Amino acid sequence: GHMNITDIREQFPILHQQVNGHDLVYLDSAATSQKPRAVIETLDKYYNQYNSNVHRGVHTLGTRATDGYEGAREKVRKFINAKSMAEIIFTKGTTTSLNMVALSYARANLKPGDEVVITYMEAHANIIPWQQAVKATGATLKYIPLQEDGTISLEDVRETVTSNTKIVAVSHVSNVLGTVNPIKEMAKIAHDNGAVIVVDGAQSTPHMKIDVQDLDCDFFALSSHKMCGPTGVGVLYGKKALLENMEPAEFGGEMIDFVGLYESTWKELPWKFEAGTPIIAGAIGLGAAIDFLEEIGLDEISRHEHKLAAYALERFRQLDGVTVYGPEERAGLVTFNLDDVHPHDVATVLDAEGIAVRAGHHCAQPLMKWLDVTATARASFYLYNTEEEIDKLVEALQKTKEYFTNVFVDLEHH
Amino acid sequence: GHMNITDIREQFPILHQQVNGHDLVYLDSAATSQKPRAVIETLDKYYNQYNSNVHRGVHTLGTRATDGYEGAREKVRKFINAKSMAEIIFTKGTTTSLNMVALSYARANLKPGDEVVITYMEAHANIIPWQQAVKATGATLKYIPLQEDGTISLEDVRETVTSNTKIVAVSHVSNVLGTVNPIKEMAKIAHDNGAVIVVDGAQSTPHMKIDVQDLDCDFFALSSHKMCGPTGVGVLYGKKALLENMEPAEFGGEMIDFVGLYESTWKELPWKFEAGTPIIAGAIGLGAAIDFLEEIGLDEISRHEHKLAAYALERFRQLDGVTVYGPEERAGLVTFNLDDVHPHDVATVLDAEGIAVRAGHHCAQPLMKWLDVTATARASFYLYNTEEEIDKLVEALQKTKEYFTNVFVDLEHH
Ligand SMILES: Cc1ncc(COP(=O)(O)O)c(CNc2co[nH]c2=O)c1O
Ligand SMILES: Cc1ncc(COP(=O)(O)O)c(CNc2co[nH]c2=O)c1O
Repeated sequence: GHMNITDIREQFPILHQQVNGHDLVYLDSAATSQKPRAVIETLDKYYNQYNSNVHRGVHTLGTRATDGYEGAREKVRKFINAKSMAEIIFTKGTTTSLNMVALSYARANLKPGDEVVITYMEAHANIIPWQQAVKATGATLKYIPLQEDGTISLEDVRETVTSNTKIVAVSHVSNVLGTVNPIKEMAKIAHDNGAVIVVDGAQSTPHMKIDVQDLDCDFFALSSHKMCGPTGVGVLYGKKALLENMEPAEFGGEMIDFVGLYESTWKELPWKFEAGTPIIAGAIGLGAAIDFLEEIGLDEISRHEHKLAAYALERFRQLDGVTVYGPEERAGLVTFNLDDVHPHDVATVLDAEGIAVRAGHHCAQPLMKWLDVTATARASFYLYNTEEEIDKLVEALQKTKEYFTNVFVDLEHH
Repeated sequence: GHMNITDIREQFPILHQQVNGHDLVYLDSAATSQKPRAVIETLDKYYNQYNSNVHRGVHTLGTRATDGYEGAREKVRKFINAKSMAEIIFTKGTTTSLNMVALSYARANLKPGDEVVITYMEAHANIIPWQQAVKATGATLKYIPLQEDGTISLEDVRETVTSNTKIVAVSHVSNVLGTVNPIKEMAKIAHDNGAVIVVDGAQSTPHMKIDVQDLDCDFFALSSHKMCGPTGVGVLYGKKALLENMEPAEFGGEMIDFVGLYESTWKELPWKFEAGTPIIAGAIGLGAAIDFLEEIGLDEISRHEHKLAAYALERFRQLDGVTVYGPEERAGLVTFNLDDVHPHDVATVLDAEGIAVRAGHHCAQPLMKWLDVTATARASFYLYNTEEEIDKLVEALQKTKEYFTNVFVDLEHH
């Protein structure tokens, strides 16, 4: 109970506005999160006081910028409990990190007969890179089936992963079902079969503590914009032994050692995988966001979101004609559908009430077809959301149902 | 004479500080530029008022964020005089744009016997991607020789580019020599031989007007951090007909149309080449930087930098034992070396005087070996730099020479 939601909301200026005459109710944090004053003012101080190119150590502003950038790297390492800063690569997001794994590891380690194993609930960022990799290498793509409640059975994992499996790619938390996957046990299974494991942690990292040494994940991808950090920056973590043997996905300055006319040698880790001028301000702001979240406490955020999710599930079960997808035990989000109402109209009406939710396929079309739906609505929570906002959401959903029912009965009257 | 340098400097808060007790003299804009209040406050307003994920059009903040992002795209299109927004791809920088060209165009259009033609003055971002592409395709890499003053002869271009040349990759302006290359004539030559042309415009775009239709460049890469914009964002321009036939370099959400279990289809341009959540705030800030530069006028900035460069060249010629590299007609930078003093010590002493210059190889090792030097110093100018700062630079260089000469004569005395 260490968490004061009023004091937390006071740090996010964007929450204190009205939309369509109604107080803003932002329930779309799984799409992107909002930023506290700490992060915005960190970007401000960088651009106002010590912006310069990094990795030169020549003048004072350059030294300060380099110190900020590499200190943010160390902050990330501590945040996910990685062994070394050499295992922390700054990218532009989760998607780019997964693409780097698929390019530099998969396409170099896949032979005909090899298997890449994913799940039906994966977002598109954790699907199409593997599709392209197996198409380029002539390998085989396989899918772990899902249970009736949208969870993954460990026996299904043991059945799908075989001696020919080299890569198992799975999300830590589903951005649609809210499912928390058994990443540690799946990693043990993949290693038992001689495969590596690649964890999509875009949805888990902002909301729960990450320990890559306890997870024993071989790769782990995360996105800054979902965890109160700036846009356009993310992290690829990989075990140092694996990253040492992988060739770079991008080539250019800053990642080189010697450059001949036709041949070149690369820098050591992690700079081998960071070509060109890096995302300096964004990485420093991600470090600031990590400081913010850690001072609040990721366990506290997790418990707050558990309370929010249980409350939301109970209040959704109080609504007639509403279908919620996923398991009971879940992260802080609810994907649903109103009977007789397309989710786009639901979210339009909700925005008219000032409530921001997402409508569509949520970048998971195979999962949508597994759910036998064309689209869904989704309300997602974070550390600044309250139970009163969920009350507003469910009241607006009831009003939406009533409104569309009575629009139906008047046009039938005609 | 429309340019008031005092009013311009008033917009950059980072310039108004002291380093080591001396007023800051920032002459390292070729490494990275500083930002005006317009850009920083644009980022501030985004994160404070309408941050949300884009390309959904579902709630109001999302619509505002999408409008800002795509409006920044249109601003870029107008800025470089591209025909269509479909030809404007947001990347994380020039290096990534050139790597995308090398991955999606070069590696798909190079056969054994084909030629990729570059120059000795290219930065590493415009060298190593082509090295890797020709190594992957078994093609051949060739270099256009340079004149005695660091310029490129059009006859040397016609000699190097042949009927087997498919790609000519060249920088618009050298970040070391200050040379402005004849990009339009080289494009005509490359097209005459059946090749496309890829322009590295990282150093030209911030300081001179770009017209890709007059240049007739097939690809053009630029970086936001060098043109008063945020870090971690850049642009790849490509002719629409070429981009339509190129496969994506990255795969994931937002760039897809249909996603099956094993096959996928891509979005139309430009979103085909933008996977995952884009660099929303950075792109909007780049649009703000474009607004700033265009209200000042790129021709005015170019003339101011021409005045600065002529003044700096004359004052450098007044110094004994100083070697300047490159031609007389040049962009706004001076790369040089002090006799008997390593450039790292030069730049250390200069930072002790509050002057920020760069020392090293400037990501151009083949050029350094062509210059028969191991490292150089470089002072680069932008719209906020004055002639008084160049006076401070040359006075500090004279003081540095005297200091090292008399440190030499006292240790010889011993
Ligand atoms: C589980 C998961 N993986 C990967 C990604 C992609 O991350 P990015 O590269 O930073 O974009 C997302 C973002 N998912 C969503 C973005 O918008 N709505 C969403 O549900 C995600 O939720
Ligand atoms: C001509 C040229 N091309 C490409 C690049 C790479 O751009 P980036 O991807 O945004 O990093 C640079 C940056 N050149 C320099 C960066 O620092 N010092 C420099 O001289 C450049 O000057």
